[PDB]
Amino acid sequence: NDKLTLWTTPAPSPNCRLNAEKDAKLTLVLTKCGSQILATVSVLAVKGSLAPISGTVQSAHLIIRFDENGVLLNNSFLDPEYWNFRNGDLTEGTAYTNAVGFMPNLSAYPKSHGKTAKSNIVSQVYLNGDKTKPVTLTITLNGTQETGDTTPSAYSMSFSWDWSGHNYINEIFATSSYTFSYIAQE
Amino acid sequence: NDKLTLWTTPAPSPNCRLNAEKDAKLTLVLTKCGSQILATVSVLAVKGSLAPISGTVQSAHLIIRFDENGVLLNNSFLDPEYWNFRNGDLTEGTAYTNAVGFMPNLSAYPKSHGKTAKSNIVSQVYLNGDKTKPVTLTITLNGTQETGDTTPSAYSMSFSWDWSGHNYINEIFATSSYTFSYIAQE
Amino acid sequence: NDKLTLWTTPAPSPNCRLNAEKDAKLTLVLTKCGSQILATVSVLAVKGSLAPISGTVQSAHLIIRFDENGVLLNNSFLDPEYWNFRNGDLTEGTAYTNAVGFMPNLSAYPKSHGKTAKSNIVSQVYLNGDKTKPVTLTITLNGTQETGDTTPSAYSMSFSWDWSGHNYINEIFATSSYTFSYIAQE
Repeated sequence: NDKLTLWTTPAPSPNCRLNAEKDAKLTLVLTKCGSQILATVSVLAVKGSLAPISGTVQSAHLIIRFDENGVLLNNSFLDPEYWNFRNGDLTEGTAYTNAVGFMPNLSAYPKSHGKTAKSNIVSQVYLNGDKTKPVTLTITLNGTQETGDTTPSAYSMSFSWDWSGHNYINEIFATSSYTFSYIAQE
Repeated sequence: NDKLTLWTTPAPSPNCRLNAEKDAKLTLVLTKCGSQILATVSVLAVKGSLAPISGTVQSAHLIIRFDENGVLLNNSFLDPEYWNFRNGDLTEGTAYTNAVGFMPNLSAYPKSHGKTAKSNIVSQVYLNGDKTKPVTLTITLNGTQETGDTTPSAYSMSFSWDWSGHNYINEIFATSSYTFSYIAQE
Repeated sequence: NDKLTLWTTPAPSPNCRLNAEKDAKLTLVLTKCGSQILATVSVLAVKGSLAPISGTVQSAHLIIRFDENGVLLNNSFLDPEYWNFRNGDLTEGTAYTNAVGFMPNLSAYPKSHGKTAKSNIVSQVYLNGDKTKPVTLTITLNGTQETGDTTPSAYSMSFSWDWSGHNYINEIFATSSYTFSYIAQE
């Protein structure tokens, strides 16, 4: 919907940093179905060590941090330009000021409790949609674990892709789409 | 819902062609949750080479094609009789004329881009719901790839089940239920 | 939502019996999206043979039974105290009398047909959210299979976790969160 969908738009421009600024295209759509958020995620590297995959990396990580109002923190690895409520296949003209209804519930997934089993959704996605090339995806809710002397978030969602033990050298890091849901804050 | 649910009904009669006309029962329910469609799919072969599985087949495929209005194309492998909006545990008496809101988004999954990682959802389902008998399911959105000199679709959803490397000879091809979501066209 | 969400609350107290009374915390949220119910489930053992896992058990099972009105049967392995419609991060003050809209559809998943492939959703969850410790989860809808001379249910949902072949002795039985959907009765 419009106010019920917070997304990166369906076909985003490079909008996130896996290793270098805007080195990847993250497609993330959060659809509010009341108490739970229905999400679909996919990622594609466009430059750097993941395009194509080199021998120095066997995982990629992205941490999205939000303030108490569900707004992206200033030093976000996800570019804020096209992260907004939906309007057709694009986004609202003006930046949202509140998206708490899309945030991961703090009672279900307490802050810093990323080690807690429940705060993690773990599954396999596939490189280039190829069934013979599995990649483990671990989604952690409100795990954050602030990077020492930095600015703390109220909420966070982290994506961790791991292909340890596989030789995908020279393949472009691109994953199949994956669906998951989580309990909303309100 | 009624207009928010497009389905095969919950307990369909043979309604699709995996190899021969009406040789399988496809249960597919598309529930519209605004920007995303929540879906559940299951299939069961009722006759032919998949009931029971013989030695000449190690995969099964079904391609559903729709026109610009989200209506099934005339030569559909899915029988149109019970493919309609919901009414209780059955379908509306009259054939729908528009279901674009249930179609896979053309910006997220551009036509012919079935090779694109993002247009694919890949996971494992289980034969007869048995954890020891995995079957890989690859769902491709708007991949279509028109069969040469034929009639082109505006949208498509294809299901590909593969059990290469497994000996399921003499087992009936029937899968466990699987949930997935995708970005809607509107 | 409120009346569209039937849950255990997001951070429940010990509320279910895997082996002994209240030996586990089951977090189960059922969100109604019309024709389908979107669900997220997670479990954590707090005492007994699963906290930590001993050598006499390689699986855990929980069967939730409901009457014709979608109300928990009296001898429920799930404690009824905090199983109700949502109100913030808690539950309605008074016990619900009808939740048929959250029950698994009897046409899609006929009673006693738990052996039927379609009535089963099978996937892998991970112990302590650790990708190296898979646990198979089999969810069976309306399988029930009444325990001989007892009281029969109109609907049921059973969860079966199995780690046969793995040595998780001394690990606490706690799983990552998992999302699934099923066709609602109405």
